[PDB]
Amino acid sequence: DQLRQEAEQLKNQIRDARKACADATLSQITNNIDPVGRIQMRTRRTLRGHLAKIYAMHWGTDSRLLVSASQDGKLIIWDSYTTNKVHAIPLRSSWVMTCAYAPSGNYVACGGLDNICSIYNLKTREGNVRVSRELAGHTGYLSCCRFLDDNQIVTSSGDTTCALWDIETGQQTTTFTGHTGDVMSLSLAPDTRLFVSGACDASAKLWDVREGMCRQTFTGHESDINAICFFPNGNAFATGSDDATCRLFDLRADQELMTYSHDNIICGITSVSFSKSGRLLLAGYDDFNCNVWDALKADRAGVLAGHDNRVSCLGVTDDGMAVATGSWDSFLKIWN
Amino acid sequence: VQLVESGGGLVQPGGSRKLSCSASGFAFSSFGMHWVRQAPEKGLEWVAYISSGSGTIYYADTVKGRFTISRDDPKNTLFLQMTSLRSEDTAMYYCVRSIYYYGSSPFDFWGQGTTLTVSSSDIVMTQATSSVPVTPGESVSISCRSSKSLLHSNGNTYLYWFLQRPGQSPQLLIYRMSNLASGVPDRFSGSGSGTAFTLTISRLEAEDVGVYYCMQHLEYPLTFGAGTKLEL
Amino acid sequence: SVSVAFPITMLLTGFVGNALAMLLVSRSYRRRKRKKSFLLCIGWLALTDLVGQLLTTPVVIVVYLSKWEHIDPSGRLCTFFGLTMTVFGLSSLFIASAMAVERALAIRAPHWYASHMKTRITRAVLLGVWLASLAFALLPVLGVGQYTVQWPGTWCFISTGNLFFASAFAFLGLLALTVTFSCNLATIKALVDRCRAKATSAQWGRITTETAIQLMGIMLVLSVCWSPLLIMMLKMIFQKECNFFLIAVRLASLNQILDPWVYLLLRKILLRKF
Amino acid sequence: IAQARKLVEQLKMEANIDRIKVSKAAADLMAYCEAHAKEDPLLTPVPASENPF
Amino acid sequence: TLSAEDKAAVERSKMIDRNLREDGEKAAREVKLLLLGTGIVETHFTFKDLHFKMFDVERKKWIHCFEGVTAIIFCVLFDSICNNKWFTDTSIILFLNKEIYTHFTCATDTKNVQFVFDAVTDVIIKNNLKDCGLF
Repeated sequence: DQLRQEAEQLKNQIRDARKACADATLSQITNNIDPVGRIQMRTRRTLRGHLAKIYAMHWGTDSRLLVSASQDGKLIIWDSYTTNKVHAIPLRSSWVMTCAYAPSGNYVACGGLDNICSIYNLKTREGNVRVSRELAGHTGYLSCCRFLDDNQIVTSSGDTTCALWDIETGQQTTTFTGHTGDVMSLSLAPDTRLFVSGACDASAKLWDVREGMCRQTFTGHESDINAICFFPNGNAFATGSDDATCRLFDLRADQELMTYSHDNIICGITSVSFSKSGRLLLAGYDDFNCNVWDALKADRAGVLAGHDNRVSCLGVTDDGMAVATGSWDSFLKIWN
Repeated sequence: VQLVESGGGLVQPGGSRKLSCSASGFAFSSFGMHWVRQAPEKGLEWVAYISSGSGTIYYADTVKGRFTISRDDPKNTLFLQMTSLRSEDTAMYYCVRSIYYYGSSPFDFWGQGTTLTVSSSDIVMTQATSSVPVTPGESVSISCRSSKSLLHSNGNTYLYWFLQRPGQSPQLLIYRMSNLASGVPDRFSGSGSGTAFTLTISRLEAEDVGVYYCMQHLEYPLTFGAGTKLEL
Repeated sequence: SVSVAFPITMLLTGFVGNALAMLLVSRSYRRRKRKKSFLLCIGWLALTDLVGQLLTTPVVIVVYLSKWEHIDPSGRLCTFFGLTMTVFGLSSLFIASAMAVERALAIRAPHWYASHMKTRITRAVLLGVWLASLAFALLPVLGVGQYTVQWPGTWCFISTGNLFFASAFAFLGLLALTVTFSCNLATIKALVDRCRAKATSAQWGRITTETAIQLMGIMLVLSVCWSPLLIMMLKMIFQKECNFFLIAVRLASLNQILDPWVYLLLRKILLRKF
Repeated sequence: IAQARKLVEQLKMEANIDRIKVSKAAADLMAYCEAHAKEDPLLTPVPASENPF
Repeated sequence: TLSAEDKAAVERSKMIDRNLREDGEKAAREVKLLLLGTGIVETHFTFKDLHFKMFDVERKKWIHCFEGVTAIIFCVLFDSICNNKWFTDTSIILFLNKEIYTHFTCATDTKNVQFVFDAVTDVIIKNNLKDCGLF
């Protein structure tokens, strides 16, 4: 109980320090920025072939190959340019909540309620996709999954921890600690030196994969965090909550920077992604349509209406040439 | 992974013969299959092709009608029913696999070969070269020419470079512009555009001696080059 | 009795009823609910009825304004008018029967029905009927059967190949009326039998009562509307009396006008009933 | 009281950060957007000549 | 034509499309059952062509993923679960030891399995009628 007083004496000190740098707000600093204007995008391609809800999706670094996982227990590697199917990987358990496509394109990972992250080998002999490894060690639903360039995978499970594995050996080499709830979101850095995880505590922490220390910790949300993504330069990130309030934080300022709220939506947010230049902040709400926000004005710039169910996944290619979304209607659509 | 075929031997001209290839170590049902003959002293020549699941079949003009190709996925066997043999049908027959999807490497693995002996216009590719004497350690460049432009509207230049070491089936080196095949040293490099193509070898080693063939996959029938050869 | 305004009234009711049918179905087929197969089936039925009335009524009004055989020198106009009526009339029964059997199959075999049923599957089924109906319309063109203009000359009637032509149409109509009888009767019996067995709740009992009112009501209008046509066809085969035939055709058009009302319109009233 | 001991240390390292004024951060954030604005095919439509989709 | 190897690639895509449909038929001819009250445990048993797939399970976040299951089984709070916007349109089966069904367990295994099989049938009937433009 003695340490409780010290913790209170520390949290208030941190709160006061953050307020010291609070000299203005982005909504007032960039009032002279010309609005981007109405942005209209048409569904160029409509990939179909899934027979259940689509829970995850990831873009290959080449910006052409697209993976997707659904409740059918089948990953599909799409060719976005021609809508062709490159692979169809069957899964041992049809409970998948995430997927990742390796930066080099050799491997693809997935996982879910089985508490197992399976690494599949795409480019191999005999033209057959087989489970290269079966990572185990978590104690809860595997929430998110991302590949580091060195073929070492970072996972975030429902046991309130995030681990860094070694595909070659198959055992954890690091472990987040500090979250007080299920970790639902995870986002690497462009340089892969840092990453952030959002949990069911209205808190988003920052981690270092090199030595394993919690650098910052951002609060301000009122409910769980269901998605996170970095600004292209890697000095800021945006998170999506269940109270329909996307918030943009800054790493160097250690304080919330801007908020994107619209009372017309009362349902939560299920995906957040930035554009190549970082001016656009796409968001996938549960109202069955996306909302292409403005990263600097908090004013809507369009909507990607055209989904019959909620938008559960949302990703933007590396070159920014397209946007893909996958709703529970079992349909992926490439916008632009 | 082996692709071994059996059959061959002397056959009465005008008769029929059956050539079978047994595939083990890889998923046969998911691969396309090609037949390529090689006359004793002329070069490689395309024969026939059966897609994955017997979707489509293509035959060379010179052997259209009297040749049939069948595929039996459950037993992993490829059959070439040969009918009305003639003098020029004699050749060393190879079985080649090729899987077609975005970013794949078709013609990667070649069979071993069965020797078949018979007792007594649209796309042309030329290699204006012959046996080039070369010593180890010096770079070598091999030229190639195409009647048509192999570049396509989608940006893929369908040229494949094969190497046939003495006494062995040809091995895939490069399948497109600078697209090295698996298990090939970095020494080899590909380049060129349009109808002009070149293959460069850096720091040539002893094992690199052989015959280099150029093939186009832009449109059937697939046609090989003159097979430039290297002398140590 | 040679009612000049009667065809006008039928067109006004038919177009108004059909127009409402497309508006409601087209305004809710997105379902933000699913239920896509049922909406597609009823939607085309309303569209088919709308075009049928719009394709046949103009001839009737034209004759009145023309002050028929003398006005029209050739027989193409009569053949075209007869071809539309014969094919469209048969099509409505076939789609009506097709929907009825689909409901019975769902109750009897719900397991493989879900996989065997899809939005595009129904479109193919309802697409086949149109070809079948128009294939029969080609028969008079070939030479099997003839079209004759009769009292009051506002619509051609099949001459009584011609002798057997009337029998063939009667059998097709009887089969469509007969086939819907078995499936609809079987369906309602199954719910009643299932409901009684499960009793040994109140909320589910309300559904059972609703099915009887809707399913049975559909049978009543369908049977009565086309009942005289079969009798008239039977009388012609067996063999002043033309009065019944003149009004009998108008009776059939009533079902087309009332065809979407029974399936869709009654729901709106029933919504506020509780 | 292991959890409390670790928690106290956790906040200790979460408070010693060289925070910068928000004005500088916003300027840098706004500066990046304009620099790469011409390279974003979503801010401005791209002609169909070099649009893969 | 415009395609040289893409024709072969398109052929492969069509072969994958078929495999999804053929295996997609098996999923349709199946009923999933969730039991409430490491990893996830699954129990598969066939019953007259119904390959019943009965599987057993902060804690409120696991309900979005399980939505769509045919029914929920209880062996023995129930009011709150029924109105969570997820299982509102899902039947609940309760064993003693949205049409809520209660049955007293019996020593014989067949009788218990018979009751649950019937409970799955009618809920399937209700879905069919709701999708047939009747209710």
